[PDB]
Amino acid sequence: EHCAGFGVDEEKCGVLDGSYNVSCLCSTDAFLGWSYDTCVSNNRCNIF
Amino acid sequence: GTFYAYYADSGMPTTFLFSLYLGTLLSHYYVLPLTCNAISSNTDNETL
Ligand SMILES: *[C@@H]1O[C@H](CO)[C@@H](O[C@@H]2O[C@H](CO)[C@@H](O[C@@H]3O[C@H](CO[C@H]4O[C@H](CO)[C@@H](O)[C@H](O)[C@@H]4O)[C@@H](O)[C@H](O[C@H]4O[C@H](CO)[C@@H](O)[C@H](O)[C@@H]4O)[C@@H]3O)[C@H](O)[C@H]2NC(C)=O)[C@H](O)[C@H]1NC(C)=O
Ligand SMILES: *[C@@H]1O[C@H](CO)[C@@H](O)[C@H](O)[C@H]1NC(C)=O
Ligand SMILES: *[C@@H]1O[C@H](CO)[C@@H](O)[C@H](O)[C@H]1NC(C)=O
Repeated sequence: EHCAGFGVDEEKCGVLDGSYNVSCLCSTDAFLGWSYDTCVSNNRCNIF
Repeated sequence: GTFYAYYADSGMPTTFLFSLYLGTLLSHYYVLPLTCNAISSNTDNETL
């Protein structure tokens, strides 16, 4: 199975005075608990 | 992360139909309502 999902900072989902006309969504920086790094060593990408 | 389906149209013990890798946990199922002008006590006495 894959990751169920990144945790969302709920205080970044929606708008402050947002009424029922706007749909619920979160800004890209609201998704937390992830990271990245390069796979490159000696001009080759390492793969498992 | 793999779904498996077995069925039988004859006898009670089922036999393997197919398997399907999904990579995600299934969590809900639902039997869809069927709409019909027939299938009732006032028209044919049949039932789902
Ligand atoms: C993936 O699945 C999602 C749902 O989970 C789909 O998203 C929905 O897509 C539909 C169609 O694009 C959105 O429909 C809404 O229709 C309203 C008008 O409907 C009437 O009028 C049209 C003709 O104009 C008729 O065809 C229709 O039958 C009705 O009679 C619009 O008012 C909605 O507008 C949204 O934006 C405006 C601001 O621009 C707001 O004022 C509205 O309140 C509303 O937010 C909209 O067009 C539906 O809203 C979508 N839902 C979500 C949750 O996004 C994806 O289309 C689907 N994608 C694929 C590829 O399958
Ligand atoms: C949403 O509704 C409020 C109240 O009617 C209104 O002030 C606001 O301008 C609306 N916003 C949009 C995007 O329609
Ligand atoms: C369905 O069965 C009942 C009980 O025998 C009977 O009263 C009714 O008339 C039947 N309806 C039809 C469509 O045969």
